[PDB]
Amino acid sequence: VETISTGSLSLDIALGAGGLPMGRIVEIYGPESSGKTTLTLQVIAAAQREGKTCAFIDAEHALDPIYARKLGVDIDNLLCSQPDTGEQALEICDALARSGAVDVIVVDSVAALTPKAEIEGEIGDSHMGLAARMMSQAMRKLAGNLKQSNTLLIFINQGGNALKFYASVRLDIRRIGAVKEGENVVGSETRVKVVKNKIAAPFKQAEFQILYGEGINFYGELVDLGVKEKLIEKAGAWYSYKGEKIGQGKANATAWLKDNPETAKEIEKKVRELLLKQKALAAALGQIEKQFGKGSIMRLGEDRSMDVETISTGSLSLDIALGAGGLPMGRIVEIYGPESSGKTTLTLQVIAAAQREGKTCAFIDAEHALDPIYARKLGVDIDNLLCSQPDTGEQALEICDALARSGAVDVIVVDSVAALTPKAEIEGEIGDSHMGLAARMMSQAMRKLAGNLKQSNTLLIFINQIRMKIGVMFGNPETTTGGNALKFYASVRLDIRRIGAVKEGENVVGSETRVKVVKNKIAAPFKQAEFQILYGEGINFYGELVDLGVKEKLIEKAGAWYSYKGEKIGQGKANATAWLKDNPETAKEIEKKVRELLLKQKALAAALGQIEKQFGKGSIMRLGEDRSMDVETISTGSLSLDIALGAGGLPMGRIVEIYGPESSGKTTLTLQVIAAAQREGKTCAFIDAEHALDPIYARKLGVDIDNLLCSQPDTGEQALEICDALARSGAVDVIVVDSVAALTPKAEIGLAARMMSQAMRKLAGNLKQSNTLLIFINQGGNALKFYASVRLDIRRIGAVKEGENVVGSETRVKVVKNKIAAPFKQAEFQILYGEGINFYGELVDLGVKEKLIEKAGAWYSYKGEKIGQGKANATAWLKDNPETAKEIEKKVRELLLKQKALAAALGQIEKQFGKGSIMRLGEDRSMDVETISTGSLSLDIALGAGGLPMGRIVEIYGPESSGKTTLTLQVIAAAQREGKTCAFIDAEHALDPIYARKLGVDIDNLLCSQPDTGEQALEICDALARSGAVDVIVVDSVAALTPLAARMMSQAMRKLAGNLKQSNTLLIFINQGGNALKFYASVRLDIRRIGAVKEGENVVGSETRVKVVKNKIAAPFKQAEFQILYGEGINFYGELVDLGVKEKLIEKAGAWYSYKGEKIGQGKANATAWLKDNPETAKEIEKKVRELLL
Ligand SMILES: Nc1ncnc2c1ncn2[C@@H]1O[C@@H](COP(=O)(O)OP(=O)(O)NP(=O)(O)O)[C@@H](O)[C@H]1O
Ligand SMILES: Nc1ncnc2c1ncn2[C@@H]1O[C@@H](COP(=O)(O)OP(=O)(O)NP(=O)(O)O)[C@@H](O)[C@H]1O
Ligand SMILES: Nc1ncnc2c1ncn2[C@@H]1O[C@@H](COP(=O)(O)OP(=O)(O)NP(=O)(O)O)[C@@H](O)[C@H]1O
Ligand SMILES: Nc1ncnc2c1ncn2[C@@H]1O[C@@H](COP(=O)(O)OP(=O)(O)NP(=O)(O)O)[C@@H](O)[C@H]1O
Ligand SMILES: [Mg+2]
Ligand SMILES: [Mg+2]
Ligand SMILES: [Mg+2]
Ligand SMILES: [Mg+2]
Repeated sequence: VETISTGSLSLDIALGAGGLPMGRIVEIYGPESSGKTTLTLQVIAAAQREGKTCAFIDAEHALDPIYARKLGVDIDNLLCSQPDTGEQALEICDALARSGAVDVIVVDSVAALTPKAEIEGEIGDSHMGLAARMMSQAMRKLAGNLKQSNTLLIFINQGGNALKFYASVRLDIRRIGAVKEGENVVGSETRVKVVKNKIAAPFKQAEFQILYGEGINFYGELVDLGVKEKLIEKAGAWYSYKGEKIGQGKANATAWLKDNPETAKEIEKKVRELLLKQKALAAALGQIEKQFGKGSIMRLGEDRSMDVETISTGSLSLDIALGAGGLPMGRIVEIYGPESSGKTTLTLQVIAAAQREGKTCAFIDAEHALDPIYARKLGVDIDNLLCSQPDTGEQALEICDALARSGAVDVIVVDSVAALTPKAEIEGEIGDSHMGLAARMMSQAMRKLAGNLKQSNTLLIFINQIRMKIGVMFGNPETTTGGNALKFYASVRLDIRRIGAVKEGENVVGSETRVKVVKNKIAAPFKQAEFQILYGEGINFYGELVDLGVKEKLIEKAGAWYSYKGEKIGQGKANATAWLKDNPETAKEIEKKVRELLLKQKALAAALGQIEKQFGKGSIMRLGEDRSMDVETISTGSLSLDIALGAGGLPMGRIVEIYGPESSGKTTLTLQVIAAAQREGKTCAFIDAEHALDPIYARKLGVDIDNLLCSQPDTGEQALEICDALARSGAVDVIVVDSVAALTPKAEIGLAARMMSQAMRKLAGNLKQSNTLLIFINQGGNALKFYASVRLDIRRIGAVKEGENVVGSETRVKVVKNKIAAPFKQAEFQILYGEGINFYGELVDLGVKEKLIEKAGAWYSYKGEKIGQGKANATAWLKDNPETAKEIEKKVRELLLKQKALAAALGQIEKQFGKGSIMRLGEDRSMDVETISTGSLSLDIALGAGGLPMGRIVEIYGPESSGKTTLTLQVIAAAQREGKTCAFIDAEHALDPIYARKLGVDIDNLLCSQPDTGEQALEICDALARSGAVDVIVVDSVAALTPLAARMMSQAMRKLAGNLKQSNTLLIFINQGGNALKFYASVRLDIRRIGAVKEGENVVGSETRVKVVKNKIAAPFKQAEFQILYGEGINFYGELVDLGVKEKLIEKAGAWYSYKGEKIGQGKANATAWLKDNPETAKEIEKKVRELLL
């Protein structure tokens, strides 16, 4: 029968037929990127140059028109099938088989022929085996509709045992080499095996080459074939054709048969024999059209764009490649693209053009992104934009359903696929927690949206991304790494990328983008559009505009010059661009010229409140709305934050996430609300996983530290669970959690962001019935993103200088999630070291924009009265008379806005978990434990307990040469001082025994180790924990215990935890590291050297501050200062003097120190070494302070 040339010579040869059998089914299978599609596009070429009109059944949405062109396909005369489903696909190809004169059909690809079933939800029992049965189905029916037409059908594969037997021929293409030009990639040595042949002989294989951007090289193989078949003679290097010399090497031998057409064709043949009407279409087309919905197959080179309604993308060159001149009103559009590609700009740009034509639009936001200010420069009327911030994946998808059945919502924008994270994930509900399974949630409420949008003319847009990734792999792009469904139910599909970026000299102010239209059931698919996107300006309207008035000779390219009807307009695209900018109409007409040359509040105001009734109160609104749901508010501290919050403070009994980088301000603000609350009565709780909190700073910020509740939990879980019952009290009005990331679970004591998901939903409710406001802090797990009622974005931007001195951080808070009022509004303000949020600073600014204070360029006036010059000097004038302040304070507010349950539920928590893991911070109440003296005095006072808790864990940390070691050795000393024997695990290979002696240890009774490995050390002290009364152990230092330098720890950390509470044995770790321990301590210390003690000229000291950071023994966050004398040790008398001062026993007369009216010392210095010389009257003060703080 009839045969079509493969494009390769030897493929034809191994086929036995000199081509691929017409009227049969032919399968080409093999690893991806092996030349599958090239070989394909090659037969479409060889047949295309013989009339034989061809069909391309496309589900890959791949195909490079350009690469095709150079392979040699009459693109303008090719039929492609952009099917709606795998079924429909496997029927359109059938329908063409029947229609006589449609010659060869190509399906791309078997794998992407995803069943109508999958496109929805559901299931089978030959399943994913559902395709192998959609195959088995309309296959017989095709098998015979081909021997009818001589119609050749070619299937491309990599899943369906039916196709196997109905194929008359099968090919095993694989990339097995590569071809070089000395120093380059350019080649791909390919190997094709004939597996199935009922046309001649099977099992024969044939080899050839593929060139990047040129295709199969049969001339290449021709030479080689002429070699073995006598016709061509090889004289070593110079190749021959019987006397007539042809070239040098294989490089020129091939390069010659290119210049000589006729002589080649001759040899071609001589080898072959030595081995081996137009309305049957056009009528039968409109047929498949009417039969399956209008436009779902076509020739590619067509001026036919149906006149369905068009909305401008913002880019001319996009509208152009769309075909229709805008996006299809009443359809689904997926714009996918690599993160930070430009997608959303283009997205906001459609919102732009539609809003400028009277229409009103929807924004379904699961990203919490959207820069209002940028949108406003972009062209979007933010005030009228309908914004939705859904509680969840499905819930989001269902809010569209009903914005479709409105009709006067014109365009819906969904941000974005990947971020529409479903219920099951939000709860943590396992089995397919396996996130990327609930893509079936897409397939679900998808089907229905199709209709609801079409009979509204509501245009909907989806945004996606793609996977290559866990984090970083090197596998390959699978179209749309959201869900399988959308891939078909989209009427049009966009691939925005980024390739260039552009410059204003050396600045980077641009981004060169490329949008590919890959799925197009409006017109010409696979058309593309390059243009520019400018930071803070938008799409380069004029940019592309020029480029078009090039090709449609309206603006004349005179090399580097740009002319408009004789008169010169710009040199270099640069100025041309920006010329049109200043003569708008001349452009907007040239616009129109290329567009000629290539192309009630009745129903709304009602269907709005319809969703608020059905889907939780206020789950959508115009962004410009004044309407705040009236629920009670706690002031953030920053007026401008309150304001942009919408409600005037944080929502009561709802969850709030404040996040940001480290050192942003997130805590200052956090502490500020705890303040503002405490000064209204309402009492607060602080759950601490961070052990951060500066008491002194809080005190100066305005926090009643004494009456604040602190909880230093052992496990994240436990932490949360504490909030649980702190919610069921109604007497904790504000809980603060520092911080999400640090709430590391028991399991870890990576994956368990699940813990966050857990007791989340239960805690959500308990707060509305308590007004218990809970605030989280992040830098976390997916659940919070949603259950939060308000999400805050603090970042630090600038700095504040007093003359020339860094005394402040200029901050910016952005309300990115707001289900209490208007979202996306922002507020900027000052934070000052040691004073906090700058009330007055923003107050001035407010009164300027609310016209109470008058800006005379640089001068600041308050009605007649001139109150300052330069923001600063004015700021600090309201600080000078709070009279006028408190008046303007309010006038701006006006222009923009028992102890039964407590004193009981407290101890309940102590009983439920651990005794003493919550308390008031200003508490005498210490507990009973054996306490070793730390060596200090004020330390053992700041501990509250008398010293370190026997048989718990204690971590001391801080910078190198801080005094870490010394401190410990001072403890070992004052254990030695009462029998308690000691071992000192000296991993560091530190310690100068000599020095040690000088500090006061019994050198000979401190039996100690110099371990080789981290482990040895661990299991050494492990065995000393069990070893009865060996009474305290110091590990110096966690440092040389990088061998999972915490997975190793978390091991024996569990073990030493319960071997100590047994032996009373106490363990002190030192650090500079390795998590777990952080929690497994009952006390933590922050040492730091901050001074130095001189004796005129000698560095003989180190002034030292130790903060009690973690204290599950008594009151935490207390601090103590003292002198450490090099080669003597801590200063008994040093800190003693000081204590006796603050306890009215020794009296400070400026520089003079007094005792019973008696002069004892001038300058702390001499005062000290006085008490050294009067032990009697010293020891006597010792006690009387010990009586007053122990
Ligand atoms: N735009 C292009 N520029 C240069 N070379 C290309 C281009 N497109 C394809 N190629 C070449 O062809 C590729 C082979 O695979 P191809 O012919 O596209 O079949 P395929 O395996 O079906 N592709 P896919 O199904 O997407 O994995 C590469 O090895 C390149 O050599
Ligand atoms: N404030 C801004 N100033 C300058 N350019 C901006 C600003 N905001 C956004 N852009 C532009 O928008 C970016 C393109 O990405 P965008 O349009 O946000 O799509 P996106 O990929 O959805 N972002 P994301 O979803 O966060 O990964 C940048 O390349 C900028 O061109
Ligand atoms: N002891 C202090 N002295 C001076 N300034 C301080 C002190 N403690 C905090 N600050 C200020 O607060 C910081 C801002 O970050 P902060 O309010 O601590 O939130 P944070 O990011 O949660 N801290 P962290 O959890 O350690 O990353 C700095 O910018 C300082 O302006
Ligand atoms: N041989 C010595 N004689 C006297 N004083 C010393 C001697 N060695 C160190 N010092 C001082 O006293 C030390 C106390 O610091 P130290 O207790 O070693 O802290 P550290 O953090 O454990 N050091 P490192 O282990 O290197 O991180 C430092 O302050 C030194 O300045
Ligand atoms: Mg392809
Ligand atoms: Mg966005
Ligand atoms: Mg803090
Ligand atoms: Mg040391």
